[PDB]
Amino acid sequence: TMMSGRPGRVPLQFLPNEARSLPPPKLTDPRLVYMGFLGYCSGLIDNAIRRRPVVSAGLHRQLLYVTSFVFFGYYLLKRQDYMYALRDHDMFAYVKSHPEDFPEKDKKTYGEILEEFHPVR
Amino acid sequence: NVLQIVRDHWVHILVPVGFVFGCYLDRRSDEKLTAFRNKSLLFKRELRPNEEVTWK
Amino acid sequence: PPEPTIRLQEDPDPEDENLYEKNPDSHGYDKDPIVDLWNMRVVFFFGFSIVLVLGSTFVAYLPDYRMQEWARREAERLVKYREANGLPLMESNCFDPNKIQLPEDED
Amino acid sequence: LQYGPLAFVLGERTTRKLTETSKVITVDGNICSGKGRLAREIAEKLGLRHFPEAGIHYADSTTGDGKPLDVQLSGNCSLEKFYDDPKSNDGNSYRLQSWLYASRLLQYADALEHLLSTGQGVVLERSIYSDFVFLEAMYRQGFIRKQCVEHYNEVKKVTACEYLPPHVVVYVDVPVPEIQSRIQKKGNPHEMKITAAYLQDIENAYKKTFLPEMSEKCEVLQYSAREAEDAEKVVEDIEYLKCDKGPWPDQDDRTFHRLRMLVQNKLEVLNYTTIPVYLPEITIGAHQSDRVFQKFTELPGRKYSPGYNEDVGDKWIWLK
Amino acid sequence: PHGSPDWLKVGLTLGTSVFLWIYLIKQHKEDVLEYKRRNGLE
Amino acid sequence: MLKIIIPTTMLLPMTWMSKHNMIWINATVHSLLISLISLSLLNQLGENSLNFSLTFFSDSLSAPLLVLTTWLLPLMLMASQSHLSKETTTRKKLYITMLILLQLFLIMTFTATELILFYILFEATLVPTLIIITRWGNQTERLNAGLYFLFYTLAGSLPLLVALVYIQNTTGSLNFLIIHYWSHPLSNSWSNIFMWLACIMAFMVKMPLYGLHLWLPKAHVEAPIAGSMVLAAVLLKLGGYGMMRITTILNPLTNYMAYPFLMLSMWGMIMTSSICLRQTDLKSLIAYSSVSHMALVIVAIMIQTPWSFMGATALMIAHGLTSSMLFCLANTNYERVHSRTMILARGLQTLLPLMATWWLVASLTNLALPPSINLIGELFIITASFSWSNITIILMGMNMMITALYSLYMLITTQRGKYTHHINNIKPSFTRENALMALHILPLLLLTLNPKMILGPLY
Amino acid sequence: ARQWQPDVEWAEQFGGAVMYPTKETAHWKPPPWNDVDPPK
Amino acid sequence: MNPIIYTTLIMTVMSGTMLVMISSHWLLIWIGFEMNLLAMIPVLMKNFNPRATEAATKYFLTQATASMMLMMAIIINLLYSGQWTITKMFNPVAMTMMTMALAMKLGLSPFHFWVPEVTQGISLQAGLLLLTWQKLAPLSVLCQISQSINPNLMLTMAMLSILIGGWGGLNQTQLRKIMAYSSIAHMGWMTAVLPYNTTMTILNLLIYITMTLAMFMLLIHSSATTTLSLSHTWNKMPVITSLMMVTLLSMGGLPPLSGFMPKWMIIQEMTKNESIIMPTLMAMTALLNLYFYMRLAYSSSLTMFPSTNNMKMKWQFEHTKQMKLLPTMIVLSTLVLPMTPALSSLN
Ligand SMILES: CCCCCCCCCCCCCCCCCC(=O)OC[C@H](COP(=O)([O-])OCC(O)COP(=O)([O-])OC[C@@H](COC(=O)CCCCCCCCCCCCCCCCC)OC(=O)CCCCCCCCCCCCCCCCC)OC(=O)CCCCCCCCCCCCCCCCC
Ligand SMILES: CCCCCCCCCCCCCCCCC[C@@H](O)O[C@H](CO[C@H](O)CCCCCCCCCCCCCCC)COP(=O)(O)OCC[N+](C)(C)C
Ligand SMILES: CCCCCCCCCCCCCCCCC[C@@H](O)O[C@H](CO[C@H](O)CCCCCCCCCCCCCCC)COP(=O)(O)OCC[N+](C)(C)C
Ligand SMILES: CCCCCCCCCCCCCCCCC[C@@H](O)O[C@H](CO[C@H](O)CCCCCCCCCCCCCCC)COP(=O)(O)OCC[N+](C)(C)C
Ligand SMILES: CCCCCCCC/C=C\CCCCCCCC(=O)O[C@H](COC(=O)CCCCCCC/C=C/CCCCCCCC)COP(=O)(O)OCCN
Ligand SMILES: Nc1ncnc2c1ncn2[C@@H]1O[C@H](COP(=O)(O)OP(=O)(O)O)[C@@H](O)[C@H]1O
Repeated sequence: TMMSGRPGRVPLQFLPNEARSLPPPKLTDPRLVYMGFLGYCSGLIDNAIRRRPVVSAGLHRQLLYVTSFVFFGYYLLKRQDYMYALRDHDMFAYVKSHPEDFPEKDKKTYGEILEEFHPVR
Repeated sequence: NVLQIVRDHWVHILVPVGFVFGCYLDRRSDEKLTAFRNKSLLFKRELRPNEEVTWK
Repeated sequence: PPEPTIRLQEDPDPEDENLYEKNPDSHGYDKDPIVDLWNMRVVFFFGFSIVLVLGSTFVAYLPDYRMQEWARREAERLVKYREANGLPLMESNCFDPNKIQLPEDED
Repeated sequence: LQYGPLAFVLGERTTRKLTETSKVITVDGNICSGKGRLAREIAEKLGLRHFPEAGIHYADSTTGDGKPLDVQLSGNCSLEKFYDDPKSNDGNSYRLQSWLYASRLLQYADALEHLLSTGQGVVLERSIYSDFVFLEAMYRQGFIRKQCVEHYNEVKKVTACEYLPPHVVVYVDVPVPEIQSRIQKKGNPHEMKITAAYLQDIENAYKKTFLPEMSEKCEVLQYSAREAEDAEKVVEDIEYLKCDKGPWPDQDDRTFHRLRMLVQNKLEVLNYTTIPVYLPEITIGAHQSDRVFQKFTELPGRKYSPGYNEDVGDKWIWLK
Repeated sequence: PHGSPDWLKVGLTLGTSVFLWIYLIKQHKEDVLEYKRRNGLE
Repeated sequence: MLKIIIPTTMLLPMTWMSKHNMIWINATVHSLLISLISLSLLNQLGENSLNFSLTFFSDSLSAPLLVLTTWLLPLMLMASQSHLSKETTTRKKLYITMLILLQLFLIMTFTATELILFYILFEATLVPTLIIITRWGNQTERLNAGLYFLFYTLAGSLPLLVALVYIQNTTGSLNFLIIHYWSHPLSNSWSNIFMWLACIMAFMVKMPLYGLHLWLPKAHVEAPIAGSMVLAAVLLKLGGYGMMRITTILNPLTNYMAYPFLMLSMWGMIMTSSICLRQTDLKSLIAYSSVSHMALVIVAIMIQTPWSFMGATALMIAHGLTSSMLFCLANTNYERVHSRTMILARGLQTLLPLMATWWLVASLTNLALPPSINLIGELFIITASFSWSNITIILMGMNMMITALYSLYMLITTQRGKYTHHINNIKPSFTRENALMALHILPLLLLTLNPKMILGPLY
Repeated sequence: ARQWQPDVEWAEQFGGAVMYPTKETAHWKPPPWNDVDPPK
Repeated sequence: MNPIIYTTLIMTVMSGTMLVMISSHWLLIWIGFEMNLLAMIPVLMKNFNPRATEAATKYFLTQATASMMLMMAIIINLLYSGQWTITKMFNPVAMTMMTMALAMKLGLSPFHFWVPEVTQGISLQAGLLLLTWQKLAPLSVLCQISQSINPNLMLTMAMLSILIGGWGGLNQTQLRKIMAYSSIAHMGWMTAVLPYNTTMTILNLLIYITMTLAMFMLLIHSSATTTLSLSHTWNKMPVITSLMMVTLLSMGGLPPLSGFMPKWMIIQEMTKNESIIMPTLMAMTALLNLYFYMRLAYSSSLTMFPSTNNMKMKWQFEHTKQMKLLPTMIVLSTLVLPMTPALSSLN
């Protein structure tokens, strides 16, 4: 799935207008919480490299780390959800438009399917 | 002494809190798997007069 | 050869320290007697008293979710029924043959 | 605004600070002499900044609080033991020499930083140049091994190849009989044991190698004990001569920016003082290194950065 | 060295964090409202 | 399953926010409480499983391993308290952090409804063990040992990953439930043979298989006591658990492909039991005994009959407990004598009688004395092998005889005879060591009362 | 009684120009501490 | 040099790369490459020594030969179709000329010989720039024409690069040469998935740039260019050595570290195309990179090497200059595996 040449794709939009028809991620999203945790880890490592009390050196700086990570993670999650939604939409449209390439299998019960049996001895 | 041993024993409360949070999260994840509640052929049950869901 | 035979500046290897020396009743946990005693107490209480006894009693009285007595009662009533009706106890077929469609060979 | 590329970009230039009076100068003299007095007198007369001769705990005076640390945490060497037993088995002589060379490198870096940042010149005692003479003495008396002198030469080359030598050097000439008489007159028991052969070897090194090599790239003022008493004549000699043969006139504003970046950030100054050459006199095992590093960390204002130490009394930690 | 907590930097850091959080809360609100209006939920 | 995972994660901030002299107490208490909480996973069903969510599920094969993993951490902390006394607070906190991370990865590995998630955690366990071995080991060989313990593992595990993704590209899923319900036979093909090998070799190397066991003696001998305990008790069982999970897609090709591994295990158990008879190091002898027991478990899994699987589960649990106890006894001797040579300190019964009793009971469980769960697993596997082929009885009985021989040789050499005269620093046993020994041994003799808890899902 | 730590001889394994020295590469020399060669 | 001139040259290098990235005309892509090469040389020669001059002249010779080959490919493509737009080539010979030119620019085997020597000659900051920013333009061009490449040639060069990097890193004591061989191996990993998925190529490029930035900034912070110099860092900055060990573990591809994300994904992608043998060999060869990363970790943080007495003085000083993005680089290079599906952002 290369979508670079997909028709009606504005070159440098992070989020197209149609992406606004999708539900935005909740602020309590586990992925957003992981982004905030990554920001907190970055703050702790920054304190450690500078030889400052790791947990309680700069609260403003750690807060800024967490906030920036959460902000970028929110927008990244929106874009990721939009791209997966496009993939599903295109897949379903292609299956719909090419019925001869996706014929329906005849529903068959196990009562009349002969599976070879291999004993364990 | 209160407000003094707290500053020395605050860490102890964390593990117990985690256990409660994990139980809450397990129930919350259970709430997302109710697509077949009271719908399985084995346990198709007619609800009691004062019942909403068979299980939570 | 004015070399010192001292290849580098190194601390001598320290001798091991006996916990019984500075403190009899040492319990082998810590060199601080108070922390030592409380470490012994917490290990003994939460290991032998809480987990080992209460957990063992909890495992002993676990409800029958494996359905051993349930299967026994089902088999008891099923055997009572088949013995009363003269049915040949267990059948050799696990599924009814009427609802299986074999492929005709015509060989 | 801590000095960096941006300060250079906007306004910060040091060519305008140079007012033909800077004249980084150094004084060389035999053990126990008037060089200290002469250096100070030159410093007050010329308006320069005097730098007392670097000791074992010179670095202790510039970091944390200026008070010196323990011998085990700072230097791991002593001059008194070197005087008492120069042929020691634990290699105190070369460890002392290496620590003193590193201290002189740090002090030269500090002096260059002051001169480049303020425009005010400095006066120094024995610098990174002429620090080798003692080394040569220790080799000729047999106090140290040869591998020590190759290691010292390697470190000295890699370090001193990046700084500007002093404008004019002032050497006070003192004969050995009178140097020993002055040593006996001081009353220091440990200096009593300096053999005349050591002093004579030290003297030979300055004249044979140090004087001609600084004569061809700098200006030299040979003085005796009598003529070093009157600093007016010495100051007049400094004023009359003009430095035009050294590398200093060839320096310009960007090279000065590079040198000012180098003299700051003392870790890069001392970077090659710990090259991984394993000489038994100076290499330290992992266990002793770990124990001593742990001891150093536990010092009051040494666990964290200078502004982040609660036990010293730094406040507002959680907002810095 | 010997320096005070730079209240300009502290104020700027707190302001950036607060502005980003307020912007994020607003953006989520109009995102939810736009999704509901587009999909005809409410 | 989060009600166990979250407290194990909270063990880390609690460890790092503790006082300098409270880390061991807090870690031990809260790890014991986590073990007690995890003990409630033992209430399993006769039906499918405890499917908590899309990510984690529990099974009566997974539950005993989870409980043993949670129980091992307090014992590891008690064993590590002694030799870490002279070390800084930050480094001790780092050591406890490595142990906690190992427990977390093992817990998530044993539930791991996804095969790729199982692989990721099953390989994530590698890092803490390597750091523990190569950082807090004593001898100079530890680095070399670490290298072995690394590359062997990856040499087996890299093909598996490829196979795994290949399966999902054909089947469409790697969820264990979907795999079990939608399983299909493997045709006798070269491609299928190599898929079988890629699926099996990764778990074979960590049992370890007899030919592939070189890393184990090094890694177990050069590791600290906590490292040896976790390596012998839980980390060796990852291969058995993975084989028990993955053999569902390998039928009927297992019938042909099992022969070389069956021969390797049946002969290597004899070889390693014989090696134990001539060993100058206690830790190496215990490591080779572990190799023999895991060879028996490999045979059981390869036979793939109900009695085989029950015996293999029981033997895995029993071996974990017994080997941890044996390593702890060896370390108690070592911390006094500092030599780790079996012949040096002799006649320790006359100086340490209670420790001699602990040695006797550990040797008895290693000897598979009935009605211990060690013998329950041994006998179930032996009966299954006898049904598989009546000639296996010769090899199995020879292994039993040699096992008894080397266990009693180990007991007699160290505890009986005359004390060494020049050794005068044998101090009385501490309460910590005796408590550690009891906390190893009472669970075994108490599990022999309720065997169905450790007999697996085919009970 | 004490954990082993690398000594000087262990460290000198990693001090050559390359690892795994050969007869041809024996005469190679490690680069200068500062990446400057004498102009000769 | 003058900071103004240095900033101008850095922006000229970035503008050349940008010119390559935003243009649709082959002449403008060639011009961007020329601009990048022209402004890159003084950066390599910022600190004057004979070794830096030798590195710069070798780099110039290689890049100029590659540029001439690339222009030859452009002109042949124009000859067989009067097109200037960067798209499918339309000529078999032209594509090969283009592929070899871009392989020479990237440093892929068998055109790898210049990378270790140039990296060793130049300083650490120059090496950071050379190994991070100088791969964007050739890889972007390769992504644009990926539908044209012969898979046989690209896959051969990718496997050769992986093998050469793995084998050549085993023999190194110098840190810059280790980084160069690591970069060669990572380029080999990147170019093996171009025929199938350019998104995986970009993901591998981003992860590799993050890890390389973290490792170079750690090496600059603890100013070491040899193994033995790095072995002294624990006696001053043990936390730096711990971070470096974790970063090295990530660079070796161990789960659950970030470095496992690319190879895994790449392997996964290559399996969707019925390619089984090649990913297997690639992973087995990456074990060599892991071996020499582990040797570095043993020498740096997992064991305590002997120190010297003068180190005590270094205990009294702290770094004046700091990298703001170093903690973020470390975290992004070690702990982003849970965020793998975000690769749908077409990064
Ligand atoms: C699975 C996911 C879940 C788990 C996540 C795991 C990762 C999470 C954290 C990630 C990174 C964050 C922290 C890193 C910054 C470094 C900090 C540090 O150095 O430690 C010192 C610092 C304490 O020391 P200090 O007195 O402040 O200053 C002294 C110096 O800092 C230090 O003194 P020194 O420098 O003089 O001592 C020297 C020492 C110092 O050097 C170090 O220790 C550096 C630390 C290692 C670097 C980590 C690399 C980046 C992280 C990636 C980890 C990969 C994980 C994947 C699995 C593979 C495992 C490797 O270096 C050595 O000894 C070298 C030899 C050691 C052996 C080889 C090293 C092994 C490295 C593997 C470590 C992996 C786990 C680290 C756990 C966190 C460590 C604090 O530790 C801390 O306090 C920070 C811990 C975290 C704070 C938690 C606060 C939350 C608690 C309250 C809120 C409750 C939350 C729940 C809410 C509900 C409540 C109601
Ligand atoms: C010192 C000298 C001796 C003095 C003491 C004398 C007294 C000795 C008596 C004790 C031993 C004699 C054996 C007699 C056993 C009596 C109790 C037994 O019958 O109860 C067992 C019950 O106990 C449990 O089955 C076994 C305990 C489970 C052990 C769990 C381990 C604890 C957790 C520790 C961490 C885990 C580490 C290992 C990981 C795998 C079996 O009962 P069961 O017929 O079946 O059903 C229970 C009752 N029902 C019918 C209502 C259901
Ligand atoms: C070293 C420590 C232990 C490590 C692990 C050891 C375990 C690995 C053992 C591998 C298991 C078996 C591998 C192949 C089994 C196939 C059956 C074969 O042995 O029998 C004959 C196979 O014939 C020959 O073997 C053909 C191959 C000959 C080349 C093989 C090399 C022989 C020795 C190599 C062993 C080296 C192993 C280690 C490699 C690094 C039957 O021939 P045929 O009925 O017609 O074809 C059956 C296969 N079909 C049906 C799919 C077509
Ligand atoms: C290892 C961590 C790497 C993190 C990367 C750096 C993070 C800081 C970046 C700062 C913000 C970047 C956003 C840029 C703003 C506008 C974006 C716009 O210009 O580009 C769009 C697209 O932007 C990027 O594609 C999105 C970048 C997001 C990268 C994150 C995915 C990394 C994989 C998951 C690892 C976990 C990382 C998350 C933790 C921080 C449209 O691109 P388009 O012109 O149409 O086609 C070019 C690309 N093609 C050729 C492949 C088709
Ligand atoms: C302890 C160190 C052990 C090292 C690893 C040991 C395990 C070796 C197992 C093989 C490794 C790779 C196997 C591939 C992974 C499974 C993928 C698969 O099954 O797909 C096969 C692909 O099969 C292969 O490609 C196998 C090629 C193997 C090449 C590498 C050989 C490695 C050494 C071979 C001799 C030793 C084999 C057993 C060694 C056991 C360990 C000692 C069929 O797919 P298709 O071809 O697409 O469909 C058929 C129609 N075209
Ligand atoms: N590089 C060095 N090597 C050995 N000793 C040195 C070195 N530098 C200074 N010293 C010692 O410092 C001491 C004081 O120096 P000096 O100027 O001779 O005496 P004073 O301080 O009274 O003027 C002397 O005893 C000298 O030996």
